[PDB]
Amino acid sequence: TIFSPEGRLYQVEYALESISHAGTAIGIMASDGIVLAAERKVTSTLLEQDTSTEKLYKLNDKIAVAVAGLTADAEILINTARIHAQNYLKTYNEDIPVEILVRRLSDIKQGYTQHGGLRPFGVSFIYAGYDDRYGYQLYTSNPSGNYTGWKAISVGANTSAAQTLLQMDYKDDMKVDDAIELALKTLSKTTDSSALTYDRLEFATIRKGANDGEVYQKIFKPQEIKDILVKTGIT
Amino acid sequence: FRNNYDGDTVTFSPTGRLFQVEYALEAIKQGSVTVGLRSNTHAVLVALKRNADELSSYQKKIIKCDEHMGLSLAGLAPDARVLSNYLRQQCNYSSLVFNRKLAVERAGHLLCDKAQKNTQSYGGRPYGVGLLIIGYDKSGAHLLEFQPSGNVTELYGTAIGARSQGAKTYLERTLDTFIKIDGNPDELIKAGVEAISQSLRDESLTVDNLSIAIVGKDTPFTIYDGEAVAKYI
Amino acid sequence: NSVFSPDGRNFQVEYAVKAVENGTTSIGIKCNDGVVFAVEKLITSKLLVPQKNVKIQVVDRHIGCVYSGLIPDGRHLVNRGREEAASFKKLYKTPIPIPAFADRLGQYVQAHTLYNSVRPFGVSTIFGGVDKNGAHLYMLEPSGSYWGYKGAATGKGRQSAKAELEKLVDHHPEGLSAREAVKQAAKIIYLAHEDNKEKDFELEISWCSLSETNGLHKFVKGDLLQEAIDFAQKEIN
Amino acid sequence: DRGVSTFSPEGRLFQVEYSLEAIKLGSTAIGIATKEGVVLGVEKRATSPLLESDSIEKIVEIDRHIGCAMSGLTADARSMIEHARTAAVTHNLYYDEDINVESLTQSVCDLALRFGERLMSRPFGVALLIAGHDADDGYQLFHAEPSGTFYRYNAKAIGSGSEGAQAELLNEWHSSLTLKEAELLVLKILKQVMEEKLDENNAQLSCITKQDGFKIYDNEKTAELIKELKEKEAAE
Amino acid sequence: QFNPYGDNGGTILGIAGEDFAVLAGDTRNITDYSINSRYEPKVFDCGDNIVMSANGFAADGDALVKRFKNSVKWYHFDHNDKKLSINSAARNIQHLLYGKRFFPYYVHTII
Amino acid sequence: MDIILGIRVQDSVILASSKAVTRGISVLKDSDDKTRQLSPHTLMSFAGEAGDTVQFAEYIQANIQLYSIREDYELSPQAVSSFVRQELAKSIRSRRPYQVNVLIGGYDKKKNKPELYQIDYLGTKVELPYGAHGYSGFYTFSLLDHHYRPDMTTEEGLDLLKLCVQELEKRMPMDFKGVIVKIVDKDGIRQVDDFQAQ
Amino acid sequence: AGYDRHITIFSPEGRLYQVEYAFKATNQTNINSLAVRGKDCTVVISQKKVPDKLLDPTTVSYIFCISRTIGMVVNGPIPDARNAALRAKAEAAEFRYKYGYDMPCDVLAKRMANLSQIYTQRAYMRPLGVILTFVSVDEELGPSIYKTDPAGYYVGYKATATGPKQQEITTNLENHFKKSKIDHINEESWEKVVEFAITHMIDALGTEFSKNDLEVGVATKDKFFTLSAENIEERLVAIAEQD
Amino acid sequence: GYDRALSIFSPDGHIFQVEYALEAVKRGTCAVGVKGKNCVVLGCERRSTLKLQDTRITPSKVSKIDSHVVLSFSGLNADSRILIEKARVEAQSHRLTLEDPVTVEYLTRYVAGVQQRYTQSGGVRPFGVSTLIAGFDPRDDEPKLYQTEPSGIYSSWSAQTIGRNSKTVREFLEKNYDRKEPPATVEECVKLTVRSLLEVVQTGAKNIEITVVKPDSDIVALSSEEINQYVTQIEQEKQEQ
Amino acid sequence: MTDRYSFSLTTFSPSGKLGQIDYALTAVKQGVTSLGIKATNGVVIATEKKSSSPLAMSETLSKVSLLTPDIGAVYSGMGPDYRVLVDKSRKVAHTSYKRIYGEYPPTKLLVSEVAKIMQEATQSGGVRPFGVSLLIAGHDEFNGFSLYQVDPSGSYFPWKATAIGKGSVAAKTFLEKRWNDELELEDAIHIALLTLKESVEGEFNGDTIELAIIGDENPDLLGYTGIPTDKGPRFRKLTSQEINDRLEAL
Repeated sequence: TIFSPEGRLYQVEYALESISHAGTAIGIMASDGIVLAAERKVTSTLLEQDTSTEKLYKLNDKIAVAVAGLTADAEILINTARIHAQNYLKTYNEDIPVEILVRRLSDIKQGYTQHGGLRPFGVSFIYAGYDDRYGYQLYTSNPSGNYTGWKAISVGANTSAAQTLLQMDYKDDMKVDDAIELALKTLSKTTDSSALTYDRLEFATIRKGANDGEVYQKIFKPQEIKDILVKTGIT
Repeated sequence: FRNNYDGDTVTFSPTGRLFQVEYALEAIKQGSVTVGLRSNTHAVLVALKRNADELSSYQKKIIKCDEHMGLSLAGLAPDARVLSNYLRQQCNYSSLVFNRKLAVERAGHLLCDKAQKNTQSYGGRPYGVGLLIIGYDKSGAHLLEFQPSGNVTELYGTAIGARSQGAKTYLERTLDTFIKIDGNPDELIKAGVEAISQSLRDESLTVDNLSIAIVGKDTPFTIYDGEAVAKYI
Repeated sequence: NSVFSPDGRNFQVEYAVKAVENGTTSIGIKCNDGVVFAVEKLITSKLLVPQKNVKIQVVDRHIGCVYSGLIPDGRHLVNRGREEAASFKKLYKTPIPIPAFADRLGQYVQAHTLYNSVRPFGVSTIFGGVDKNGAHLYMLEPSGSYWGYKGAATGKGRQSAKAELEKLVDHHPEGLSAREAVKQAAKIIYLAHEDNKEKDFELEISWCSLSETNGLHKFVKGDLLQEAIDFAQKEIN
Repeated sequence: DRGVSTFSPEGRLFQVEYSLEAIKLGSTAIGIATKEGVVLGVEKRATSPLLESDSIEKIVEIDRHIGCAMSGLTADARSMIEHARTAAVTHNLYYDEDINVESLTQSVCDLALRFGERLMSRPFGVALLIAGHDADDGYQLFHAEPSGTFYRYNAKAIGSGSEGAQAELLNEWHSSLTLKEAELLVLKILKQVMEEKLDENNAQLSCITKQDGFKIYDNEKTAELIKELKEKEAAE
Repeated sequence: QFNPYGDNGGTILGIAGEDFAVLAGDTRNITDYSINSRYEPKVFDCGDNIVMSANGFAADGDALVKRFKNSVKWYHFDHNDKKLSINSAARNIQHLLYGKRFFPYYVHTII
Repeated sequence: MDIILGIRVQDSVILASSKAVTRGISVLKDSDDKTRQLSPHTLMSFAGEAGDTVQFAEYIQANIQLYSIREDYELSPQAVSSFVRQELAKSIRSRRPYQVNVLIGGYDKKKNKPELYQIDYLGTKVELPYGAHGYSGFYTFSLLDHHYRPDMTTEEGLDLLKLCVQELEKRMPMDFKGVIVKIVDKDGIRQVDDFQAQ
Repeated sequence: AGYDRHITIFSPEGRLYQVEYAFKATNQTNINSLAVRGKDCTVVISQKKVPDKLLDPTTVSYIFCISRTIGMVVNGPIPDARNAALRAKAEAAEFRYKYGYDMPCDVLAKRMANLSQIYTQRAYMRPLGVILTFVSVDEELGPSIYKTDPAGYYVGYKATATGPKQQEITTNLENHFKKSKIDHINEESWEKVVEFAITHMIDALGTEFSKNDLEVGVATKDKFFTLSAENIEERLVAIAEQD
Repeated sequence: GYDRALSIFSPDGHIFQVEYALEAVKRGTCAVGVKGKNCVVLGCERRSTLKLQDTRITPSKVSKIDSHVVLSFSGLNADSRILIEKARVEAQSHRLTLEDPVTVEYLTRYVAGVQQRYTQSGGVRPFGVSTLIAGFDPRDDEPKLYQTEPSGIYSSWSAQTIGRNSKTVREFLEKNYDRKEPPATVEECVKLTVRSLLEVVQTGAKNIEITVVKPDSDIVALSSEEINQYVTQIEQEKQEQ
Repeated sequence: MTDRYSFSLTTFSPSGKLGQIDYALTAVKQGVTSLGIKATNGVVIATEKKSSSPLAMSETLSKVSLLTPDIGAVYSGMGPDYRVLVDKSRKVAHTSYKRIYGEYPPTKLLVSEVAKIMQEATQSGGVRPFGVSLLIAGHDEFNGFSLYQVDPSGSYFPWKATAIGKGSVAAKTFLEKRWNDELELEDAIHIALLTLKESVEGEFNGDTIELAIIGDENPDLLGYTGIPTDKGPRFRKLTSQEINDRLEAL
């Protein structure tokens, strides 16, 4: 929470540095939904993937996050984001607008940036959500308290490579299935592993509930990632 | 041995010294001279005031604390305001609660204890002012010397600040004369004024130069400035 | 302060000790039904009012306290000893026993050696008195360490004073009388003044004896003070 | 590099000494006390021609009988002025009378001490000239430093040009100066020390009189005193 | 239940002349039907040429006179020994009394 | 005591509020507006205890206006009413509750429906075709039970109110000095200031 | 002046120097203690050194009666020893008030261990330079010895020793139980357990003791007490007419 | 309670933390305010390191404080939110207690007051933000423009700019803005604002934005096309030999 | 008195490391090896009882602790740090869960809470992180059997089998070879006993090994009969006698 002679924030810059070594997460926004995809940090055969969750978190029923950084620091923030969503719903009898939940979390982060002598959270979030004001939304927040909206974005390891590739293949009139495909391809080329297998991935979508007129959150099961990995020509 | 041991008041040097306290003591040396002396019927403060400019005021150095007590300062003046204020309250408490004028000695002990806490706290600082305390109570006239280290001593006479040693030498030799000046206010002030002069490379002490205070048997603490001190030059 | 050095010692305490060793010399002597206390008061200037800068301090009515080092630190400690005695009396009715009073001071002083935000006390305190079961003498160091003593000395001339005390202990196994310890204390202070004599000094003695003060703390004034000054002036010429 | 309320081996408080260096970097303020009133004048020192000189507020009212000029980090003076205004208004509420000038100054100086319960992290980076009138001690001028010390002065200058200005105030000040003379002198000494050429937009005058209180002089009235100083200092 | 108030009787009288004023009171102090004292003064010189009397519940009166005498003492300290004018005393006494608006001094006071 | 009426027609909501302010023996004012605009399409009327009434309304008004400027967006009438309810529900268990009953009439632009919420000082909320607070409801509810139709125009809504007011001028003990009438529709909020001698 | 030398943060090797230095402090008094269990008693012995002739020997002790049933011997400087003593007395009195039975030896050990753990983790508190040995005849467990250190560690013991010459005493005791095949002193009177304890202290240290060189505490069912010099002398006379 | 003093004096009499906050402002994207005869115009720029952004949902640099006053900034974005919230609360509070919306000056004095307090509080760093605050006083037609910096200083400006390369644009504005004749129309006021931004931005593309404030809560944000009309007109008009 | 250091003692370095967390992990490396293996009808957690002198009583030291009737924990690193985490864990299982829902928390959620306690020591002022890694084995009705590792940073992850401390590298490899998803509980115990044999130097018996299981319900460990709707704790410490019996057929 001190300034450098240049006017940068030491602990912030170093926290971003910390994040740059974490498993990659990508968010892609479509006309009819949103994809979230994340890669697990150098895993093992004995690590459970069934009862496992480390990068993809449900905030309420209309909003999910992808985590790059310190898992434990993120759980702290996820918990208060969940509580903040419920206060808003209790107060107004309406689900929280995506931007409002995001502004709040970023404000918390900003606090550790300006006062108290405590280290910032070593976490960056990609937010995927839907509300009836703006439709599908994709946001990013980092330890500096800064947030911005995206059509497609990445956090963690190899963001430069990942961002180059997304810029190359993304187009405004994409469907969700193309976005799912783009997500896996972009992770395929930015991995630090041999090849992309199912047990190294977390995957989520926010679609328009197939047939209903309602909004659905799907956190893919191991087998579902394994299956989606076949069609796309990666097996 | 002098290095990383003057950071705060909460740290002893390997010698056993407290440097922040010693440095506070140093602000006294750089302060304008003041003299205290007493007989058996009266006690007197003479303070030479110092100006910033020829256009400026000669900053007031004597503070009344009760009808029977008061003091003169050398060093950080704001610190003399905190401490005399505390002394005013303590004198006041003694009156309201016990209908009792506060003994000069108790005032000494109280000031000592207040300064002491600031030589042991973290993030605080020692006081940077010396104080000469005179009073007339149930045991007669008294002079006290307060040091920011928290050491207070009772004396017949003394001086503090810039070149105090001149006046302190004179008073050491004049001892048996001034102590006998009983029931004769003006001669005790004169003995004080001639004491403060042994410490002046400055000059002829003028009308705005001088500040005098007296307390005694039937004299409430009163401060004389300018006009009223002209007859002592 | 909350810092052990690699040898297991506390360097801030160790430095506080230096401030004590730098101080005026003071003593305590246990006698058969009481305790006597004495101190050396340096006459900085002739302008000091004689007999008017009292150093020895009373706690409750039965405990005497004397110290060497930073005088304000000693005063701070006595104030706390006073609150501590009062609190014991309020609750338990009986006046605070000396062993009990010693641990109260002990624990407080020790607490100022636990935290980096506080400094230790720059005094060694010699204190004691007469309680429900006899006379007690104690000395307390900046570390919070204290023990019972037959005789105690601290300050600049502690070594010569301790030497004198050891001689008294070894040559009076039967015990010393309060009246005698009073004179003896005067001797020892004068003898101890040898190690701090680039300045003239004033002697101050107090005592607490069952037969001489009914077990109350009292200053030695007047004739009895002079008799001791005379006895001491004699055995140095 | 160890503490905020730390003493140097000379016995000065580091932070207090450095705050004074900040004041020397500030724009000049000058005060002159007479038996007809007290004059306060300031150097606006606009950082650009686009800065609207009128929005530069370095002379402020405290009460009808008390005004004040600042020099240094002027943003720090806001809470000082606010505290001075409160202290003066409060005194009138409790006592049905005007606060004495010294008392108000002492109050401001009490606030200054509260750095290091001491809720303030550093000393103020600003000095104040406090001028006013009261029944007992007449027209008065005070210099209030961020140390908590204050000084009464017949005349005083603070800011970047204070060293030169004070010597000039020494030669020029006498116990018989009229109000009109004093106004001219402030303008003159300001003209000397100002890095720019003194006109009605980069300098400002004000005074306090018993009869009319604290008035800030508007530009039109100041320009006249300029177009009179130049003429008085042409014949000689 | 404890009643924190009592009534000590008394009667006080102030008259202003052209260049003088008087404040008088009886010296009798009472509880119910008893005389506590035949001579207990209740008109006081408070310094600065001000006389004061706070009559009613004598405990409250004594407290108030004390606090005003002290007020005068501190006015001298804080305001370079200035004489406290009579209008200024009055206003100050308003604030003393009103500070206890919700647990009042049961006195009628005249200066 | 004071009349606070609300009627929800097909394309608007109409609020009617008495103009009298009476303390003790005196009618002090005969032109009081017992209403605060919360947002361009949401209006609140209030009655209850003397001080509490305006302080609460103005406090709610400040809060909604703040939300508006922060999000550059107008909250729905349902969201505003839930905010107001929770405030009152918190208030009722505090040291000194707000003794204020409210009606909230708003036009929901997203749904294109008018809405009327009735909320009492306890934080008891309900949505209704017509509503009232205090004694006046003891006359109007049954009257509107009879004469009200869900598909009425705004003009019919005003004639329905005329009946409500007329009945209250016949049977209520106190002189409430007529009503101010306000309409909340797709175009916002306007005042029909000409109802008293119509 | 690296910070990991002065406060209780980790060093690069995952160490806490302040704690290590606190262990060093425990030997400052140059005293050894040992504890052994009898059939139905528990004994603690500690050396007693009174160098200064001016001291009153009766006040120089490192054994503490924590409660009716629990004793404690400390290895370390006296200020820290007494701080730990006062706290344990408070803790034991509180426990009895809150829970209606006497605090067991091991529970107080654990409680003190946890307190020390805190100083191990929080920067503003230094550890205490002490090792505390707690002894009792526990109403559920029987003879008990539980020992805590500046790291916050504690464990129960068959027997134990503490001080500069700890290792010598420990191995001496290990060798005794190695041979005897049991985990206590098979002796019915506590006097003989004390006699055992002193005998093995003499052997491991290669020193004869007089009555003023030792300090003895005994725990029995429903009492812990310390021995007087004359009690100890009687114990010393008996070991002479045998060993 | 962490109250360790971060903003302190250096021997030369500077507060380095405040000083470095200004460096973060200089790092921040450019902002410009210029006030005409009957309007005040604000203008900003957008950075380039990423451009796969969503335009609809990303926070714009001009914020309404009340319906008649706006605030723009250069510096730390996260820091500026905190000032904007606090300013918005104060604007509502002023309405509630005074029954009048804030004067532009009052809102400026408040925000500057907040920035100041953060320069002298234990355990807090100054705002890495400098602001321009513009609008109209209720029931008044005289246009208002003010700037605040991290220290807490504030003043009114005929025209001003802050942020990166503000040196260059303040150069421009000093040559071009005439006190005697302010840009008498909204159109010719936006003209001077675009010209001043053109020196730093590169293209009038997805980077330059404008907001016009007129009296009585009349605040309209421009669209890409309406800006492109000013962009196309000047580049080819002011190139001739 | 009072607390001074109100700032984080764990900060980010220019390389993005959090030093104190690394150093805590280094402390965990020195620690005695401990392990856990998940079966189809059980979980086993096991460690070595490294005695300091044969005079110490090994049984009095708790290295494997019951957290709830269905949840256990073991650790590697600093013993006293573990011991206070066990106390806070047990208490939070009550204050944050049982006193609210009248049932003990599911494994993942208690693990989550411990992880919270450890994260806080990573960010609060005046504290250092805990110098332990924990393995928490448990059962709950809706998730069945699970095993988790919690590290000094507060990070946690589920494992089929794993090891921490000294011989972790070699032991992880040993487990990888031997673990299939069809193992009965008795097989996992036997595999655990084999794995722990590599790490130990001195004696290797039932008095130097601590081993607990999360298996079937133990009705005879309940304390009372008459409410058929609970049949007792799933956590069980194996006795010294039971460990030795399985060693003879090793």
